[PDB]
Amino acid sequence: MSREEVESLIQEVLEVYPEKARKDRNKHLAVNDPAVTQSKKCIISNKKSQPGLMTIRGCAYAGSKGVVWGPIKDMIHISHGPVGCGQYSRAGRRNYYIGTTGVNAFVTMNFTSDFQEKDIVFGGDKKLAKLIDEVETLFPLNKGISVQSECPIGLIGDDIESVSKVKGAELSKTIVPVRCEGFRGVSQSLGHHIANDAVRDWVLGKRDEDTTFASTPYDVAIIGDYNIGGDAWSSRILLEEMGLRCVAQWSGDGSISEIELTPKVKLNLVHCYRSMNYISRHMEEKYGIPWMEYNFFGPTKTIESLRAIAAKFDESIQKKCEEVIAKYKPEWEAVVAKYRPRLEGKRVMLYIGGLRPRHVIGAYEDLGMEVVGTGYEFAHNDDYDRTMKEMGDSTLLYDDVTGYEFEEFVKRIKPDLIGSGIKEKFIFQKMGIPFREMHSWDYSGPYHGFDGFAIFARDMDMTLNNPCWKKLQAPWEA
Amino acid sequence: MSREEVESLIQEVLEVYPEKARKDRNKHLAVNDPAVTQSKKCIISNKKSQPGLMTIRGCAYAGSKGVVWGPIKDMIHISHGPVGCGQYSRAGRRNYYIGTTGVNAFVTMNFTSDFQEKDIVFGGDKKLAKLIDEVETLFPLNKGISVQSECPIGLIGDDIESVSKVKGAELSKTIVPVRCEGFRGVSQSLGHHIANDAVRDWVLGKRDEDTTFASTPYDVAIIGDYNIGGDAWSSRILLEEMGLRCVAQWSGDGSISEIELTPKVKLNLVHCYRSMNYISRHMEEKYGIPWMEYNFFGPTKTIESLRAIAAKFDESIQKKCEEVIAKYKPEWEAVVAKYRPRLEGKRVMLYIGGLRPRHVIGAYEDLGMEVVGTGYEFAHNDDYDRTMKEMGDSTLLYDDVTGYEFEEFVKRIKPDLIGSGIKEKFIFQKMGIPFREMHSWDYSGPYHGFDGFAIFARDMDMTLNNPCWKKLQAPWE
Amino acid sequence: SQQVDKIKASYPLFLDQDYKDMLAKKRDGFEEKYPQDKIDEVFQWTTTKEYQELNFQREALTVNPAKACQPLGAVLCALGFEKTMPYVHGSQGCVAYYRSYFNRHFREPVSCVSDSMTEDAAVFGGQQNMKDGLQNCKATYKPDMIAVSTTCMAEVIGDDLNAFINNSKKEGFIPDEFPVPFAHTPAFVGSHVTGWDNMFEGIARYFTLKSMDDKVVGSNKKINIVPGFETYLGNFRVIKRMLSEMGVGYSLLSDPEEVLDTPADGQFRMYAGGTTQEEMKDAPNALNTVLLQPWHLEKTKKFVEGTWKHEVPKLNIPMGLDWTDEFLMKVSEISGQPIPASLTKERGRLVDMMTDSHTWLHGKRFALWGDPDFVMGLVKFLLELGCEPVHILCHNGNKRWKKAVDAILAASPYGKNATVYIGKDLWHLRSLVFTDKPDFMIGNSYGKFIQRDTLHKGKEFEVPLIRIGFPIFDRHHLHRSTTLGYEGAMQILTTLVNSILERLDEETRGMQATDYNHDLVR
Amino acid sequence: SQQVDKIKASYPLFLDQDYKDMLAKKRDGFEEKYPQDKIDEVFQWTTTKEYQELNFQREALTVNPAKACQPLGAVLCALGFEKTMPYVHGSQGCVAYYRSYFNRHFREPVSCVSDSMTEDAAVFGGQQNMKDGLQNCKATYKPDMIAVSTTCMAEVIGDDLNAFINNSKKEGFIPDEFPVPFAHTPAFVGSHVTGWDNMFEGIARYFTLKSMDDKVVGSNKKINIVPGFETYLGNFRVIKRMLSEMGVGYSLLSDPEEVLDTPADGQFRMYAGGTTQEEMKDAPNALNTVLLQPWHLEKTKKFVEGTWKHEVPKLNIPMGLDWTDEFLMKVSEISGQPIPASLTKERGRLVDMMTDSHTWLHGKRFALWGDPDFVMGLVKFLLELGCEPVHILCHNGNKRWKKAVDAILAASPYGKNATVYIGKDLWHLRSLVFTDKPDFMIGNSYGKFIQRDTLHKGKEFEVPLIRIGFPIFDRHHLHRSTTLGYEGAMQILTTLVNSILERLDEETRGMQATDYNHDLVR
Ligand code: ICS
Ligand code: ICS
Ligand SMILES: [Fe+3]
Ligand SMILES: [Fe+3]
Repeated sequence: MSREEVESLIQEVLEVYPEKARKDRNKHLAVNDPAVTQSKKCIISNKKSQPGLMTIRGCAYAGSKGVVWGPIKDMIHISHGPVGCGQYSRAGRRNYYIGTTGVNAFVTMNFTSDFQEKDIVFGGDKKLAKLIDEVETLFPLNKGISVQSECPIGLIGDDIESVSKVKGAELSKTIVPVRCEGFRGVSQSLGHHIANDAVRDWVLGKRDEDTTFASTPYDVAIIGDYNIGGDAWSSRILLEEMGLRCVAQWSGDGSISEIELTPKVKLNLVHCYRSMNYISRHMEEKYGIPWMEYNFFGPTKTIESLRAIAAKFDESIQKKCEEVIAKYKPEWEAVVAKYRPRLEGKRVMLYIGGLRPRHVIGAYEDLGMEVVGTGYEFAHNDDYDRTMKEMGDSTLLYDDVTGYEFEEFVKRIKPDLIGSGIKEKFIFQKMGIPFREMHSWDYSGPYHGFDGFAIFARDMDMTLNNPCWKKLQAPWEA
Repeated sequence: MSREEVESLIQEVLEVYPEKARKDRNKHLAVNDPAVTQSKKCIISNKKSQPGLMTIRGCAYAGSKGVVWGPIKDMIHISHGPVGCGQYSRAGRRNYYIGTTGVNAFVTMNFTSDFQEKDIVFGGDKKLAKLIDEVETLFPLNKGISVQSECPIGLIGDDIESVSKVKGAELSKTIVPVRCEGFRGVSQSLGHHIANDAVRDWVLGKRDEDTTFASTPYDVAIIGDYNIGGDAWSSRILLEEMGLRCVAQWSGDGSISEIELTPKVKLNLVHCYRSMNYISRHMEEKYGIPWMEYNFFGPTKTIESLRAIAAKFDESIQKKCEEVIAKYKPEWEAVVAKYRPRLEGKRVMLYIGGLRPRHVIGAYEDLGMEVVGTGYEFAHNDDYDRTMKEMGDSTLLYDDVTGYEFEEFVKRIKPDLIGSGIKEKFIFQKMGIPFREMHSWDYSGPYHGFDGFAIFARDMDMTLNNPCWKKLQAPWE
Repeated sequence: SQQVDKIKASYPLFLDQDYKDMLAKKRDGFEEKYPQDKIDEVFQWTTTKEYQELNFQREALTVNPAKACQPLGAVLCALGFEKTMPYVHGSQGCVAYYRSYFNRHFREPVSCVSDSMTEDAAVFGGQQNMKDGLQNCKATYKPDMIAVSTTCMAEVIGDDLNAFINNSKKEGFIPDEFPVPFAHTPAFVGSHVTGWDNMFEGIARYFTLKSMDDKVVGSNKKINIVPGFETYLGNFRVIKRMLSEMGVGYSLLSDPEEVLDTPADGQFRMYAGGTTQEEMKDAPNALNTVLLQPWHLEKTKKFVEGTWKHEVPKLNIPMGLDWTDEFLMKVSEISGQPIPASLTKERGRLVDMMTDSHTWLHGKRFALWGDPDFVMGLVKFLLELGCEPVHILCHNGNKRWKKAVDAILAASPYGKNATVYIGKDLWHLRSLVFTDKPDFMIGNSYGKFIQRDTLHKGKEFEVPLIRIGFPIFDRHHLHRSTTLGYEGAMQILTTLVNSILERLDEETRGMQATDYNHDLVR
Repeated sequence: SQQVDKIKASYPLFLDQDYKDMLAKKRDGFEEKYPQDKIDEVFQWTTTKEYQELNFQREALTVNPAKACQPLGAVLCALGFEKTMPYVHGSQGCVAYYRSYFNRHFREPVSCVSDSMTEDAAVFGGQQNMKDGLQNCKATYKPDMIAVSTTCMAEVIGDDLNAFINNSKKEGFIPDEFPVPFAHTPAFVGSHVTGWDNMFEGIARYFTLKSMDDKVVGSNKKINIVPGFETYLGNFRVIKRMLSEMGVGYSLLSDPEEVLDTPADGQFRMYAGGTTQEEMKDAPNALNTVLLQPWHLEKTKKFVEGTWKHEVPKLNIPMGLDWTDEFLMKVSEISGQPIPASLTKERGRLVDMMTDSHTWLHGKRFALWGDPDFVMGLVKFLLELGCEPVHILCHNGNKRWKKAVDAILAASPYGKNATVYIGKDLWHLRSLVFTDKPDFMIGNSYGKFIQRDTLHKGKEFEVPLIRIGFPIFDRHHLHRSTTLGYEGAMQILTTLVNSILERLDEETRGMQATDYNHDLVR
């Protein structure tokens, strides 16, 4: 629990590694210190994973197709390459949407070019052109196509940009080539960046010359909310109760037209900084639109965000802000009265992707819980900068944790709850440690906003206090 | 099998019995002879079962509550006695009806007085009166109550007639006491009779002097169709296509008001003679209503019955009769064209209750099948008279067959199909003999009429020619 | 009309227009039916708390009971003994019903005879029926044993079974050494499970009462297992499997699993397997006797303790995690055998499934009914799963049992909203699921009519039935399932969680309306 | 808004009026959505035969495939060996997906490593990744064996696994005696089942190719069993149980049942059970080798016959009655053991169930998909039940396989209306179940979207899904089921008949409309 204990634990765990891996991993493990503010002085991140150590990371295709582009509901997204990637990622992420699937929405479908060896030998560019025509025949109400490149596309020298330009002009359709081959970068993170640049270069500027949109001083866009279990809807409802007009959601429940309308808004509200700071910076440079980070996890952060957002407008919005806060106050106070006593003092370890490892700490603290360890699969140093302010002193920080490290840290720290992903869940349940999936919300949620806090609290309580955890040891064993 | 072969089988099977049972059972087994028409000269029936031989028969309560009264849909029927009888018979018989169950119809519910030992000691008559009031408060849209007596009621000296008269007057409600205790009679059959007499004494005469109902010359009643899987509906549609007006159905999908209107009809159409000839005889004596037997199993019998029924009216009905026959001719001809080749020559043994063991023979023959044995649980000799004209020469006849006898007959005769009840079904399937339930229709049907013939043929084909029968023997033995 | 290429059965045949019009005319013409608005009004009233209070004031009327009469259980018990014919002294209508009831649940032959007492026996008794019945039965169906119970007619008239059987032997109707155990099984006392207890105790007494003097407790090194009224084949098989895995010597007393599951191989086997007469004769020499369903084996317990001198352990039915744990630990203590690694691993696999599924089970509200031991075991396991058993109905329960269940409920937070009902039927339960709606019912096939009623009020008020219990008539082969032990807990957990997920999939299947939550992964 | 005592998740939270109004405003304001009448017109068009004709003209576009890529099968094969770590040479994203895919089906940990090749390795190869990866893996996770396959990156650039592994040993990154079998598993060839075959053949070669000269066929008196790509735990267990019941000595080569079902007892077990290296080294001394799924074990067969000199029997997958019979009889001939009475009785119980249920199964029409062996076994069993498999889809099937299935269909009257499809996906199948509607689909969780589509046309057009196959993500613990042998046939039969009866209950639940056929007894 003490700093010195945690640092020795780090060295003990690293003793199993070969020399090269030991030296590398030592740079990705650290203990928080309130006297050090810059992560550029205590932890390394966004480097390649060491071979053979069972990283939890994915690839750039996951970050582009699975995360950024896939949720866009009225476009068709082509997993261009062999059959695997699109199949493993079919409907795995709960980026919720409203639509008629197969007719005007396509999110949970898997479109693919199903590369065979002939496509490896001759290239897949002619197949792609034929594929686009077939999509247009069978799915006439699609409003655009994206081509998500899997590993072989770049390795065999295909030119999907040329196909996209030619067929796009021929069909008068938006066709977005995305070079998100899984071997690029070190993780999902570069997929975000690649995908953001594809939005910029092929979609975002379509309406630069249009003056048709009827704007208001209260137009905003939600940037970097993928509506996991409806998260973006339970965020959107608050913003519009506060008097704002949410023109676009990037990209949960998102349409291509919303994307094209975003350059017309007055303020970009960035929830997931990691995945969307790139395009937000672009829109501030090209269109002069300011952007700001916010946090809708738990009442404390939601109230703080509402007031910071409202401060960017006029008195009428700031007044409505306090109306919204007062409206929901009895509701989240009833949640705290019920569940905080059932959770207070319990210690949590988190391991997630690029945002939630820090963003959910406030919600846990609103239930009296303590986050004693956290870490990211693919965060950068600016993320860890923001993390040091949120985490408590002497808490454990881990970047791109290995399966071995995570298991060994948990054994010693003995957290009451772990929040991580599907590949971690069943390991720790077998150890008798309550587990909550903090990507998929364990098929629950939403967790954003006031309505999501109630579900979050219910969910932590039902798992932490469940009768099953008292039964791991057979009574004759002892 | 030859006649002499069948007679030797009977003697072979009877050798296992003790002397007393052997002499008795010999009287209930016979081989049909075209020179012998009167059953009283070749087989006995409607006598007590021999103890311990595993008869298939039920009791008088089954014949009254389960068969005659239970289907009446807007009445509440009280299984008066301990909890068992009403539970085992709850929704076991598929006497179909249209209604809102628990509100205005009650057929598949089980109402009971659930006798405890106190009720045995002090009697159940005060409990019955209290029960009736509770029925009235909780089921206000019921249009009458019946009290179906289980075994203990008569043995302890209860007087349900008195409770029924007193409570009936107090509440201005029809309350029918039925003395169908299971120890009465020898089978379900006496339950039919008791129930017929309860209808006559407590319901049928309510509208004797009433003249409100506007009659027509084409008013008929379907007597003795309990609408198993909808059988009565597929019969009614034909009678009404022929221009008749079916005022009542006794008692499948039957209402108490329909029963009360039956004395107003011009002709009683009796399907099940066994269970309803009593009340049919009564209505002809008291109201002058003629009755006639008919048979809607298979196209040959249905056509014959429609024409015989129409002959009782005028030319306009006889003309509509031929219209109905011509309408359905292509339909049942397509059924035989499809299924007769798949079934022709196959031999069938039947064992059912009091009507179907003879009534379905025509439908089997319409598919080219042969009924080589048949018998009844509880038929009387007039039923067997009708059976010998329907059955072929040298066929086997068995009354109140024992489990042992039926199994042994089947082993020697080796029928291709057996049609019997739930207590027989799983025995013969294990022997590798296709089996069709001929009470419940194996949860299929209807089988009556032209529409039912299509389902009947489909069902016999699916079971007789099913791939499962080729697999009983492991290839290594 | 029928199209030969697509023949219609009753459903959907009678939805054709001509059948619809015919039925409308029949209704309007002759049924004198209440107007539909009046039916809707009365129906709505039957779903209210006001109706519920009237419903629960019933004293004389029973509607839709959830129990049967004693001889049904006596027949099932007797079927568990080798080459034994159940024999019910009294009226034959009863036996037709017993056989039919079990035929439909097991989809198997069920052998049972009657001696066909009629009106006349009510005057002079059933002695002659017994003499001829026993001789006829023994000669025709060649059983090694005839186990005699009674119908309510024979109870009311007072036939002395012991005397009648002794006279049948004396007068030469059956050999003196042929075993004819008996029990009085009055339908107006208790229920079908009482009949099992009475029959079993009668059989135990027949084979042991007069030979105790050479018996020594523990001399055969076995444990007797008395299963009680049991209608899942897997429950007989899992107990034998677990004890064999432990290397524990055991005798299962009343074991019908073979005769209720004979192969279809071209011959009918009237008898198969079963407890032998020797196992009954030798049962007093066991180390102890375990009763798997003690809340309806009271009479058996008194005999086993009073006569065999076994110290029957205080064990609940081995259902769920805790009570299976306790059963194995007591078997280990009695037998001196350790719990093997295979059963320890099975336990941990059940716990693993509980952790895997706990988020969909948590807080789920249930109405349930059945026999006492089954019900309380289901209650216990639901509480272990984090479910709330809100309506607990046992028609044939008693005050002492209700107190035990109330103590189990009080020991857990998940029992806070639960009520236990004894002497109430399924018409009482219908009101409860309307006025205090649960998420699901757990019960037998009679529950399908409650689900139908709830749906008529509205899709949002429908309470789906999960079929666990007896009788199950409208699905096939669920009698092969298991509810005891870790195996049974695994099966029940799987059925519950997947019933929940099937219902959620139904509710989210609406395109562009609710299918935002039609998740591929759950 | 939320009421704390009845908290709503997304469903039904977002049906509240204020969310509904918000979502309508989002749509109308900014989504530029096609009008609903246009959506309905296009949807109706997608259900027509004209759409089907265009759909089946596809050559380049695949929509909703029903297959995965080779390394998935290589990983599953590798997991079946004792203390073996699957190792996929190539990019790490692949391994994240493989692990997650199996995590969701088995609800168990799935251990697999990558050596994380990136842009740099794409130009100069992954040799350094292999050297460090193997060393890191062995030191950190301490496997007894590392089984190496490839992602599509490593195949395209042409990394020589054999050379890279030999150099890792030569340069001291792992001990030379440490076993590192390998197989090339290109995602653009075949499917996940091909990866299983390739991996298994790689492991078999590693342990036997260079030591054949001391081998004598039949000298260890056992039969080898190769299960192939198998995702039902019960299928491993039933094969072992049947062979043990026969007293047949056997070696199950690739046995993941333990590592995919570890207990939750307070410790995580990365490895458990599995085929030992000794058993692989000794396999050539077996009497013969039986392939449980020969249509994706082609390469394994060539090695077992060409190198081990076993005369692999020509046996179909042991699914259903005939093919289980044939399996046991062939095992009996090879081993000299008779088929014991217990298996004969189990066979007869399956036949009994078939006779009990045949009237509800007869003529039922099914659409189904899966891997080739599974599909053809399901087809065979359906024909034995008297069902009609009208739409038979195997995305990863081939022409030789389709001819075999067509011959199976031709041998039965119940195959008259059946068509077999190879290389078609579930968007093809969607059209078929609209234009030639079956009664049910049998398939994996991806079929739930087709059931959703059919319901949108109308309740009378809905085709319910019966979940049998891989992956199953939206129900819990069905991976514990069995589909092989008599036990598997019994499970499938029960699922089918009760799916039929649940749907009939749904269609007849309407009070005073269709509940005339809502029978208590079925
Ligand atoms: S996009 Fe990112 S891994 Fe910001 S790739 Fe990942 S739906 Fe995570 S911590 Mo899955 S940077 Fe979103 C994420 Fe966070 S898929 Fe979701 S939960 S807030
Ligand atoms: S009433 Fe009779 S036993 Fe005539 S008691 Fe029985 S619904 Fe049978 S042969 Mo079950 S005299 Fe009806 C009968 Fe026939 S119950 Fe049904 S099928 S035509
Ligand atoms: Fe059976
Ligand atoms: Fe698990």
